[PDB]
Amino acid sequence: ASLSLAPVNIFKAGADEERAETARLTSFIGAIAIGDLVKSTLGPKGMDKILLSSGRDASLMVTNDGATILKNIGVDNPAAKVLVDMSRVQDDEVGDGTTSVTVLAAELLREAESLIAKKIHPQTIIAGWREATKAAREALLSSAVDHGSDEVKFRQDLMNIAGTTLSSKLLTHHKDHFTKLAVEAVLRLKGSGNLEAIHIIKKLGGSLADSYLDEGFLLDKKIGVNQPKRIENAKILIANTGMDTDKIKIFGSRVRVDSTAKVAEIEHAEKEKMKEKVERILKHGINCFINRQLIYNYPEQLFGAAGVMAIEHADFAGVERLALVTGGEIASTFDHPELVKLGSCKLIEEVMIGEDKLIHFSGVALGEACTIVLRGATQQILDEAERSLHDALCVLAQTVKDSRTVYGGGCSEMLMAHAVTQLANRTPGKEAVAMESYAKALRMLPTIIADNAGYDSADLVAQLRAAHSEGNTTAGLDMREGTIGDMAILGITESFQVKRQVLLSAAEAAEVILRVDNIIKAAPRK
Amino acid sequence: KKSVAMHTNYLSACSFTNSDMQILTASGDGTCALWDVESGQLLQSFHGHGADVLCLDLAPSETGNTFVSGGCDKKAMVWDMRSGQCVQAFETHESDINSVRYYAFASGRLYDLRAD
Amino acid sequence: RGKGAYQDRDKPAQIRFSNISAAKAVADAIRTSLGPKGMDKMIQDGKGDVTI
Amino acid sequence: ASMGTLAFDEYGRPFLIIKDQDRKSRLMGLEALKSHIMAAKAVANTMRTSLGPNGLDKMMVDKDGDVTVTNDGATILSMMDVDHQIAKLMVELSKSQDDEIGDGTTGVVVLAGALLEEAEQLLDRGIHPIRIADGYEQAARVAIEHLDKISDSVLVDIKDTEPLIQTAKTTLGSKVVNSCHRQMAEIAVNAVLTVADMERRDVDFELIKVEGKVGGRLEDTKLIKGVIVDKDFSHPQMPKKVEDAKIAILTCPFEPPKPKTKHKLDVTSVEDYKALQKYEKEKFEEMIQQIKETGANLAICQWGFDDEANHLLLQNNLPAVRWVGGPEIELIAIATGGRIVPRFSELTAEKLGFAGLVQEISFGTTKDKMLVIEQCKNSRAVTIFIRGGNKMIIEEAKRSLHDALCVIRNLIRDNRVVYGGGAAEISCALAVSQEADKCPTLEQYAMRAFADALEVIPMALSENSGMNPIQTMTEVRARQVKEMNPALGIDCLHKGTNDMKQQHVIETLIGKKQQISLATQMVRMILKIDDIRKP
Ligand SMILES: Nc1ncnc2c1ncn2[C@@H]1O[C@H](COP(=O)(O)OP(=O)(O)O)[C@@H](O)[C@H]1O
Ligand SMILES: Nc1ncnc2c1ncn2[C@@H]1O[C@H](COP(=O)(O)OP(=O)(O)O)[C@@H](O)[C@H]1O
Ligand SMILES: [Mg+2]
Ligand SMILES: [Mg+2]
Repeated sequence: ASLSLAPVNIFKAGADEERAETARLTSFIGAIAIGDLVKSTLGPKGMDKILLSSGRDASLMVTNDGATILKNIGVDNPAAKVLVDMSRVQDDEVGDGTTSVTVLAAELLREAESLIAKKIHPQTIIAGWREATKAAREALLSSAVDHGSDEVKFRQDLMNIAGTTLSSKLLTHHKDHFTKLAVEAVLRLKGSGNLEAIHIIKKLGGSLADSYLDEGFLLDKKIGVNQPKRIENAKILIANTGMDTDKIKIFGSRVRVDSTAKVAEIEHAEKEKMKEKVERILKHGINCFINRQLIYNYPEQLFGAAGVMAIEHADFAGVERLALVTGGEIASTFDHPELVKLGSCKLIEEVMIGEDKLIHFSGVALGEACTIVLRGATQQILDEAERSLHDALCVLAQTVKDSRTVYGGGCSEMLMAHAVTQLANRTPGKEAVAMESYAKALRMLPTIIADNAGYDSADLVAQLRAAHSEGNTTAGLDMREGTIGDMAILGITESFQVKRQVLLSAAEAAEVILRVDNIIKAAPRK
Repeated sequence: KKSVAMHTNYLSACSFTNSDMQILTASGDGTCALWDVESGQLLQSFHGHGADVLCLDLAPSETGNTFVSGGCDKKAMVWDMRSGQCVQAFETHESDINSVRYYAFASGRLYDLRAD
Repeated sequence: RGKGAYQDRDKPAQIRFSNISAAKAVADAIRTSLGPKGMDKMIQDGKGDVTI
Repeated sequence: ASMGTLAFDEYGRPFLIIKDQDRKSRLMGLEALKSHIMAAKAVANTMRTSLGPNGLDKMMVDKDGDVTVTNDGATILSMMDVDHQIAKLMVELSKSQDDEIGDGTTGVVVLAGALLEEAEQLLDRGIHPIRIADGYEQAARVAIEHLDKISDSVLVDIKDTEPLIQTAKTTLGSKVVNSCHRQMAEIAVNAVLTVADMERRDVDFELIKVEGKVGGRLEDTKLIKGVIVDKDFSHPQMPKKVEDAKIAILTCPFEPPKPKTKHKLDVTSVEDYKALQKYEKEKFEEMIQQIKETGANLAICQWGFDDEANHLLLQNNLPAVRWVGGPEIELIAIATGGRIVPRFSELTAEKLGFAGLVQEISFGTTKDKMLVIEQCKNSRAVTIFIRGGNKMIIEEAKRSLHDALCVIRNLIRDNRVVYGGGAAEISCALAVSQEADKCPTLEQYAMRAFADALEVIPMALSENSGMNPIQTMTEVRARQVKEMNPALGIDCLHKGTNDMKQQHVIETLIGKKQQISLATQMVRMILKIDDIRKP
């Protein structure tokens, strides 16, 4: 019999259970619904979504990013939860491919539903899909091209990759400007993978083309009262000290005297200790001083009288970025001035960006930290521009780590699907049908890309398939007019890591979901 | 009185720090916040712990540098002023911890910091 | 040739129309307060605060 | 037949015996046994579809909505919200099998369900359930003796790990990690063998740390002969890689000393304030110099430290990590060969651990960092670092690797194996069948029912693989009878042969014996119960 369809009831009140038919039905419906929802935001002609929060804040946001769309939705279908977690992990591993992996998994699960309807055991489907994934991964790896040796060719590849990444986002209006922006920002990292070293500042007003990459660094903190507002040939000293009612860490200590004169003497001693601390700091021979923590009024006036610009409350990220951009060392003791190196820059001044005043570091020494200013018409536009820059910078950093590139515009999907079809044509049994369905989903990916543009998807996909079977391994969709063309000439390139991750994660999640033949739910708390 | 009232959401708990210089607050979004009584600036906001925090406990032997926060995430996680990081976390609790008492600390399950 | 893509889904058109309708409604609401002959509006919050 | 008794006396006066007797239920006699058998049958039939290489998964959702896709029977039943007491007994039986062995948590439930299903039709013919339990015990003893007879021994040497690898592969064949099957088996075998008391003693799973991080691929899962920590260097500007590191483990925070007793330090003059300030500064400098004097290249603390100590550590070329957990401190001390020092004054050169490489590892576009300690001399602790495309497959890989480690531990405890694929069950059923022919006829029915129940595992394997169960089982049994070969089982993977010896399907004898014993005892209890008194 069955756990639920039995004369005796074996569950608590509210617990449920779905056998093979119901479990497969719910899993497939959830996966297909997620895939259909996240699709149509795919390809250069994809559209955005509005996410309206139902909470008290009622936060509003428009986005083209699949991961953010899947994150901010109330999901009850467990397979939909699997796909959402897949998209989030894909976003964590690489910046792009969040929509593509979800669409691929949904198409694979739809083909699995068709195969199950054709009376094929899911284990056979899983084995065929494993073989197809192996073949497709081998083909994609064999198709990869590396240009990490030549610097000009590598820069061209980076430009093409950034353009392809930004082509589907709202930044496609100024794709060229934003591609230059992202490429310069990533190249300024000097090989480090620290994306936190690139700070994005969103200031309302102005056009989206007014966004720029500052040649130095911008800090959103304030200067003291009497301290100078402009320093030339600055000698930066980055610190992480107290500078705020600095107390001895002996927390069991107390002042116990028999007269207020002694209390006044102890207070003067504390002030003298702070003055000696400031004098030790000044003995480094500095023009500027950035402290991570607060700076109280007495050290503030000491710095002002010394003619030293002191910036307070620059958080951990702030002091780290200043250390990266100026070369200074984050210090906490000042008894050895000769053992601490000082940051340097040509000029520090205050600049106006909209209606706010920011501190500008110009002519920096190292510059391995960037500040990107985003100007937009609305808050939603600023948020989407920030997300698009995050995607572009992540993909560019991944390409810097691994310089292997593959062609986009459906070329890689066509090549992998052609390899899978070749493998399936030489395999007997229903595993051949499973691999054919795998290749069908791989075809469906650029089919959806072309459908989003309103093109004749069937004809374009057939032409691409014919070209790839003939031997034209670089053919791909040309979204400019709606034909097929050489992706190498047209410069649609992608990170090999991104497509490999998309394919592998989609296959893995499809296999994981397909293995389920029963869904059992505990009684909810509500 | 401080009566700062810089808060977008309600305050589950406003625990005055053992050091008579600053206050520790946690909003309804699950993020703790540290305020300086004298200056008034927010020193640092602690991310993570998505569900709203429900209890705040400072270190008992003065040492205004570490504290433990628990809320609806069924979590008992410990912070540090000097780094602004979750130095330690716990998983035993499973239901909306209401109040926490610092001994190790007992929350409602006695945790031990020396052995997790 | 002849017929092109069918465009089976009708939701995007409805969303665009609703967005435009809302924007036009806001513009028409605030049109009366434009120019030297424009006139002020009195807005009363939920808390009871009144602003002209 | 239910609700208890309702008499209200033969004189009309109230007749109250038990508090709230009007709202309490009761089951008496044979119907209670039938209800228990039906509930256990439902549980076993739910479980049996997840048995074997072709077994499918169950997708479990808890009360909070968290989803856990898994194949482990013990995990499924532990996360199953049941109310029937016999179902709870099944859950406890699976947990018991998991605790004692670690593998076979799904076979026990199927075996118990088959035993109770046969006991149902035995009871319908008028046999006392105690006699059925006694016959089941006798048949279980016969089957255990036969298993001991047909068992085979394997070498557990570290120089030749092929039988261990095959056993781990057989254990992992039913899990989602069968794509990385051989690598998973290799890392499980190496992890168990690296940390194990060689003289056939226990294997301490506390020294095997299983850590999982999202991203990467399953093939990126690797065995690290050291410790993986979820921390990083305290100061952002210290080097991310240290080679030939002389490791200093400390549990004293790099702070001025603090007495435990209630203490007050009185400052009564300016000179006292100056002396206290100098004492603080000299304490910091002295502790840093004491750490440096031992020649250490890397220092690990447990309770964190403050800005002055951090900058002194950076200034003296001493990479350091803070707030390392207690178990992680123990693992680092064990692996690096260094002791744990409670204070700086006791820190000497001989207490320093050694590691060939200490590195900070990035994980893509995630800002998260992890410390890696490896290339030790004779590290007695290992870490299994699991990568995957989502958290769910990571948890499944965690429990699958735990199953493999438990199986290799069982091999460490006892080195006798029995060939699986239903061959063991078929041979045990045959032995019980021959034994029953000599028994007096009254216990013959119980013994034959036990044999039929034992024959359910090959039927479940055949039915999960798409083969016809009865025909395949009959053919395999006939082949086993004709040619004396207890290694013939079900060809679940369609490899072309029915002999599990060449197919290298290997199961620990201890696991099968525990399965049979636990199933027999649970069935005996369930048969012995004849009343239910739920409120
Ligand atoms: N200029 C272009 N020409 C053709 N195809 C493109 C172009 N730019 C992007 N694409 C395709 O659009 C697909 C979707 O990318 P996108 O929507 O930006 O996010 P994701 O990669 O997360 O789906 C990619 O697989 C890529 O092949
Ligand atoms: N390659 C194989 N061929 C035939 N049978 C197998 C094979 N691998 C595993 N089995 C069988 O599948 C059964 C179920 O094993 P598994 O699902 O891994 O754990 P459990 O015993 O807890 O269900 C085992 O009894 C074993 O004999
Ligand atoms: Mg993209
Ligand atoms: Mg097993």
